Order: sequence, then structure tokens, then C-alpha cells
Amino acid sequence: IPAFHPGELNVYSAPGDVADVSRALRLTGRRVMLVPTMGALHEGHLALVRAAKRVPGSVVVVSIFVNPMQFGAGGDLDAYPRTPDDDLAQLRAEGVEIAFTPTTAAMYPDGLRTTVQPGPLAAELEGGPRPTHFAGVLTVVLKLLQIVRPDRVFFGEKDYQQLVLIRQLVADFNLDVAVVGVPTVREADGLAMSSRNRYLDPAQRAAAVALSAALTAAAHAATAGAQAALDAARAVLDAAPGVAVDYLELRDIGLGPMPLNGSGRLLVAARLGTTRLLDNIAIEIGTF
Amino acid sequence: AIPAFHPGELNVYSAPGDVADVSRALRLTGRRVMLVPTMGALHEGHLALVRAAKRVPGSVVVVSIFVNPMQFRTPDDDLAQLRAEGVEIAFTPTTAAMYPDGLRTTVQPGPLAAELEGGPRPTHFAGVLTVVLKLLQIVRPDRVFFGEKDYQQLVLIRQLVADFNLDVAVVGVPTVREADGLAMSSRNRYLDPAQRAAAVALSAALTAAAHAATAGAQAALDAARAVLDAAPGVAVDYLELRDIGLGPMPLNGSGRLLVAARLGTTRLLDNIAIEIG
Ligand SMILES: Nc1ncnc2c1ncn2[C@@H]1O[C@H](COP(=O)(O)O)[C@@H](O)[C@H]1O
Ligand SMILES: Nc1ncnc2c1ncn2[C@@H]1O[C@H](COP(=O)(O)O)[C@@H](O)[C@H]1O
Repeated sequence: IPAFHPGELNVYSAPGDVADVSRALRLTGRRVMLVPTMGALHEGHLALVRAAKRVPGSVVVVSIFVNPMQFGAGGDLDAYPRTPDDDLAQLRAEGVEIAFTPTTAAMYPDGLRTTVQPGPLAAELEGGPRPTHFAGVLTVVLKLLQIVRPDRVFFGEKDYQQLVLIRQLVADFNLDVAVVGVPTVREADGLAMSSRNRYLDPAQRAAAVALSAALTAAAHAATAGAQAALDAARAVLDAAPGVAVDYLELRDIGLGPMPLNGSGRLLVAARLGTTRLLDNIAIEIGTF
Repeated sequence: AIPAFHPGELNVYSAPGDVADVSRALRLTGRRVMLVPTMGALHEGHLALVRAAKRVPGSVVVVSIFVNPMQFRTPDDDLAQLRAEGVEIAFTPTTAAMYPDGLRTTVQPGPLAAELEGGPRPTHFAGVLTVVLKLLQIVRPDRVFFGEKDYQQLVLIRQLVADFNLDVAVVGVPTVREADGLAMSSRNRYLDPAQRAAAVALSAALTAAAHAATAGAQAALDAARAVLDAAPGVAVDYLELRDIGLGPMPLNGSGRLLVAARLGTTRLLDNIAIEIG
């Protein structure tokens, strides 16, 4: 075990350091909570931190790691926002005791060798045109789960397809961790918080309310059925200046090879200028 | 509740959750959990892994018996052998219990899996590493035991453990051999007398190579080839000298010589440590 100062933020870069500290905490009865992030923290991330915090006896580990493996080449990785000083300041303000900030060399010392191959869900929606993205996510999350060995791991409903795929990972590899989904944090007007929102200029920011407005319109229209819900969403998106829809799909909640019934998830992705935004919402069909 | 466990007796569990719960409970009581993965049909080769696991102070030995459909049966007899060895846990899951959602998330091995045995069987090691990762997470052993017999499998499991940051020690156990050197395998019984006599060439070629190695890598390889060449009906699939991690052989130093061959319809493998010079 390296130094651990309780009630203070401890920052570890070495996998072995955080693994030792986590083990030592776990052996003395603390329950270790893990919150994977790519940094540039905002209130969406803090909702996961707080959910973790409220677990009785919890120690909270927030990982910050802009994982190269889930980026496709073409400057996306270099372009990802990095604000380490603000991130650690926020974690201190939240009472988090552990930040895990690994280097690329420590996570990938052998490059890409053994990796996780996700199931067919990874080839759809976000994965359609980024066929390796979710292998990247599931590989790093598996590694983080093995390094930290948390009792529970926290993921946002914001990245709902990611959340579902993490549940598949946990189920399919018999991982002894509880996956906790945390509801999407929104701005006052409905805009889902994201580190990419900083790339919307004033006009795009105004137009971007249409994604959440479309989804919530759809959620309410859904008493009248799937077609009514989808066409409500399309009408709002269509009314929105310079929103280019990539997809809008209503699926069963597991997003799996199962047709939609009473409970679904409506998912949208759209481009505003160069910024790709995502949102999703629970949908109940024929239910008021 | 935790499932029943009778110390000193063979306790058999088919449900992953059950062996998981028992393993956890035992870990907490001051046992070190040892895992020995098999596909049943046990012989002295498997028993050497068992005995290596047993000798670890405070060990409780978990032997898994599971025929993994993804890398492609004497149940009562296997179980009696384990009882005889003083094994306390056998984990005998069904395919449905191991794969309740079918094949979905899997492990994708690195490029070593496309080589050597990955030649004729390109999907084989994905199946192995997928099932071994699952057994590791179910049982959560302190140490997991594999035979040097399947050396490429062993090296790939070390890669799995390293790459996924798994907290388990991987223990390789030396190949158990018949009196004439042939590596023990359930496949040996398929050989007719001519083929069984010819089959001694694999181990003879490797051991010759090991001793020829004082004269350098080429002398070792040529020695092995000459012994394989003295045997009838032995179709060599490969004969390769690699470093101990199965990368390219270094100029001198330690390596591994691996061989595979087909005798009629039966495919046999063997391998040996080589020290160059
Ligand atoms: N607005 C939000 N509400 C809830 N969770 C979020 C939000 N934005 C990001 N997250 C979650 O925080 C984790 C890290 O997000 P990221 O750093 O963007 O990869 C993921 O589990 C996200 O789903
Ligand atoms: N002759 C042998 N000597 C040492 N280990 C062996 C031998 N035969 C099989 N094993 C090991 O026993 C384990 C189970 O093999 P199997 O049941 O063939 O999957 C593997 O780790 C094998 O490498």
C-alpha cells in the first residue's frame, strides 16, 4: 500500500497503487465504489459521484482516463477536452477520496493484444460507423474493474447503449460487481449534460434543446402508440434549425434481439455543426 | 445462505453461483482457493495439476469439469479419481449455465492465437480464453493451474491475465509422460501399435534437440527434424523454435521448441524448454 490520506483526495496513477489501496480498504470493511470517466467533469459526472457517495460505508474511486482504444483515428482522441485541474478540484469539493488517473503506457503496455469482443449490439446505433468503439469501452472497463475490484460500478443512462453493454459484459464474464445506472442530468431547458456541449456556439446551443424536447414529446405521445411517439419526435427535430439527425430509434429496453413491447427506450443522435449529441429516454407504449 | 460444504469430502456443485458462494466463504475462512480447469476424462496428467494445487499450504482445490463447446465423458469415474486425490470441490456446470445468454461478449486473443495450433483451429483460443476468464471470475482462485503440455494455451492465459489485470497467479505444471516419453493424452489410445511406436518420435525429437542445443539453434532444429524423419506415418504440421513467450527466438538464451503432427487421424503435440548454447 502507498499513502492513503482519509477524508482527502488521493491521486494514483499506477494501477498497482490503486489496486493495493482498494484491496486494503475492502479488507477493512469499506465498500469500494467505482465511477469511470474520461474527465472534463460536469454535473452529470457528479450525479454518479454522489450516487456512489451515498452508499453506506462507501469509498469512492473516480477513474479519469481518455481511453485511446475507444477512439477511431482522425483526431478525435487529440480533440477530446482535458481539464485535469478543474476535474481534481471538483472531486475534492465532492469529498471523493480516490482519483485513479492511469497513463496510456500503464494501461496498454503491450499495445492491443487480448481484448474484449462485445456481442452484436456493439455493431449498431453508435457502433454502426465506429465498429471498434465498444470493444475499446468494454476492454478498458473490464481492466478498471479488475484493477479496482469495486463492489458497485456507476454508469450514466446518458450513454444508454454503453450501460446496456456493460451489463452484458458483467453478466457474460460472471463479474462479481453490481452495475448501477444513474439517470441523465440535464440543463434547465432539458439539454443532456455532456463534455461535448462546450462545442456548441450560441445558436447551436439554442437549437440543441430539440433533442430532449423531441424525446419528451415522444414519451408523452406514446399513449397513442409507437408511430405517434416517433412522428412527434421527428416533427420537433424537423422544426429545429441545423440539427442533422443521424438516427432516431425506438427499441426494447435491452436494445437486444427482442421486439419493442410496453417498455422501450427512444434513442437519438444528431449533429449540430461538427458536434455529435446523443440523448435517450424511457418510453412506455399505451401507458399514461 | 451459503451452500453446504463438507470439509475433507468431495463437494460437487453445478451452479456457478453456488461454487462462487462456497469459494468466497472458504477464502474468508483462511483457505487459499486453487483452480484446476479440465474437460474431464481425467488421467495422470490432470492428477499432476491436482497434486501441485494440493501442496499449497491451506489450499482448497477446485477442479472444474466442463466441455467447452466454444473451443471446438466419464463423469462418475472422474469424480471417483478426484475423491481418491482428496479434492474437496468439483464444479460441473452445464453449457446452459455457463452460457445462459448464448455467445455474446467474448475474449479476442492477441495474434499469437492465429499461430501454431491457431493454424488449423483459428477460433480455438478465443473459446479457451473466454471460458477460462469466466471460470476465473466465478471461482476467484488465488492460483490457477495449467499443464505445460498445452504450452501455447498456457502462454495465452498468461497474456489474458496480464492484459486484463487479473489478480491470479498462473502456475504451469510440467508435462506428465508415459515410460517412453510420450506426452500423456486421452488421444494416445486412438493410436494403433505402429502409430504408438512412431509417436515416441515427438518426445525423442524434442529431447534430442534440447541436448543438441549446446551446438546452437540450427543444430537443435536439425536434430529434432532428423528424429521426426526416422518415423513412418508421422505428418509434421509444425516444428518451431520460439522464445519462452512464443515470440521469435533470440540469438542465444531460453526458448521453447514445439511440435505437432498427425498420425492417421490423431493429432499429437509436444514441446520442451531449450537453452541455446
Ligand atoms: N448528463 C449525464 N447524466 C448522467 N450521467 C452522465 C452524463 N454525462 C456523462 N455521464 C456518465 O458519466 C460517465 C463518464 O462519461 P464520459 O466521461 O463522458 O465518458 C458515463 O457513465 C456517462 O454515461
Ligand atoms: N500429460 C500432461 N501433463 C501435464 N498436464 C496435462 C497433461 N495432459 C493434460 N494436461 C493439462 O490438464 C489441463 C486440462 O486438459 P484438458 O482436460 O485436456 O482440457 C490442461 O491444463 C492440460 O494442459
